[PDB]
This record gives sequence, C-alpha cells and structure tokens, in this order.
Amino acid sequence: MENFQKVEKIGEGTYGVVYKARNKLTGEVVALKKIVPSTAIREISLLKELNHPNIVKLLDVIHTENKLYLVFEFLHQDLKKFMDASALTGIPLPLIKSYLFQLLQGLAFCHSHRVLHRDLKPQNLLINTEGAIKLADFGLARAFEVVTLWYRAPEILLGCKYYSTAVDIWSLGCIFAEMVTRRALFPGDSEIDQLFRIFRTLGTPDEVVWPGVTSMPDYKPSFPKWARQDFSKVVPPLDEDGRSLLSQMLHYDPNKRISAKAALAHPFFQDVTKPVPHLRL
Ligand SMILES: O=C(Nc1ccc(F)cc1)c1n[nH]cc1NC(=O)c1c(F)cccc1F
Repeated sequence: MENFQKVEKIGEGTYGVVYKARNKLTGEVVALKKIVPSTAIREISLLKELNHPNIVKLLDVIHTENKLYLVFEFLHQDLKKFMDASALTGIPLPLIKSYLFQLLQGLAFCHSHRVLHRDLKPQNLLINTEGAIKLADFGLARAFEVVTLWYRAPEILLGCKYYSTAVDIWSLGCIFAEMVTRRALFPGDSEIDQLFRIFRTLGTPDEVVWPGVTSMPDYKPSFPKWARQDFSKVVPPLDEDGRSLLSQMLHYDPNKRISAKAALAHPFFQDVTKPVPHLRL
C-alpha cells in the first residue's frame, strides 16, 4: 500500500473496500480496491490484457504481504447515482441510447475474448464528464451487505451452472429498461421473488419458448403459470425500435437472446450520438 495515500472511501465493493487514492510517486489519482490462490492470480492477470475504451482500465495488480489490491483508473460517478440524480426528469433518450451502445461495445469486446462480467448493475457502470460509460469489475466474478438479484439472468436463477455471455445481455437489458422508466425492472428481494417477478412480466417460461427449461436444476412443475404482459405496458414510452431491441435482450432462451455484436447492428442505434451528461462532482 505504501505507494498510495487513501484520499477517501469510495464505497464497500463486493470483494472489499474501494478507495480513491493518489499514487505517491506518479501523482495519478486512482481507484484502489482491496480484495491468495494462484488461480485468482492467473485470472486477474488476464484482466490486465483486456483493454477497451468501455472497460475501466486495470492499472496494476499488487500482491504484497499476501494481500490483494487492484488499481483501476478513477471515474467520478457511477450510473446508479446518476439515475437517482436524474429521477426528476429522467435521462434524455439520446443519452440512454449512447450509454447502451457503448456498454454493448464493451460487452462485444469482452465476449469476443470469452470473458463475461456475470454481475452487471448500475453501481458498476462508471461515467465521466465526456459522455463515456465503462464496465467496472469485469471478470472479477470468475476470479472469485446483500447482493442485488435485480439484474440476474433467469438461467442463473434456475440453477444453470454453465451459463454464457447471454447473462450479461440480460442484465444490460434490465438496466436499459430502468433508465427509460426510472424504476427497477425486476426488484426481487429473494431468488424466488426475483424469479417470480420475471415470470409475472414476461410470462412463466415453458418448453415452447425455452426448450429444456423444465429440466433445469431449480425448475419446479409447481411454479405458478402467469401470462406474459405486453412491452408497451412495461417500458413506456420507449419507441418501437427500443422495445424490439429490449425484447430480444430479454429472451428467456439464452441461445435466442441477442448477442452484444448483433445488438450493435439493431436499427435503434441508427441515430446514435454521443451526448455529454450534466453531472455535478
Ligand atoms: O468507484 C469508482 N469511481 C467512483 C467515484 C465516485 C463515485 F461517487 C462513484 C464511483 C471507480 N473508479 N474507477 C474504478 C472504480 N470502481 C470500481 O472499479 C468498482 C469496484 F472496485 C468495486 C465495486 C464497484 C466498482 F465500480
């Protein structure tokens, strides 16, 4: 730690405390995350390689005195605070669209290298004054105070052990709908409550929409059978392009669910721009 001065506690991460810190030598301000098996060492080292404009840059990995610290480029806000701050009027749609597009870019990159996030949520989406948004804590999940289930894909909730990059698309779809409506899509407060909120909005899945569902580990023939709601009721006043895209990001069957790369080609992004957010630091 010596080479750093903790300027302040930024928050209580999943894997430990987060500090804003200044490199006593380089002068650079940074995010310092306190988290040791060699596997965790090997995973995090891979992470140093996947550099992308929409991934929070992992500056350094300090394994000293059998402790683990990750050093990340610092950004001044996350999407959760910005949403609360924009509750009154909502985030403008052009900004929502730009955030969605850049996030999809980040995902398409990670996914092309077979790296999933697994835990997307507005808290780990960081933004700057220049209109950029970045995925934070990418890959930390494989490598390793209630954790939110609100963005969890249903195949995870159903006990699927070998899930795909589709889980991140699902989470990002949930975040998309939340930006638009200013309300969490599926605010579950247990794994069953989470699952059943999903069922209530999208319909109880069956073998028609999701072949193999009924054979999943935690699936029960006894689940109530709810009817799917219509999306126009779910995310007004998102336009038809947005709704089409959202519906594809929220497909039950992970194999039907749109990829990040395919989502980038959707006509919703036909008119994408890069607006600057007004944020007060
Ligand atoms: O937290 C960060 N920035 C930030 C600063 C002030 C805020 F109000 C808000 C945000 C940050 N900058 N760079 C990386 C960061 N955070 C993470 O990587 C991170 C983490 F280590 C653990 C959990 C969530 C994270 F986003």
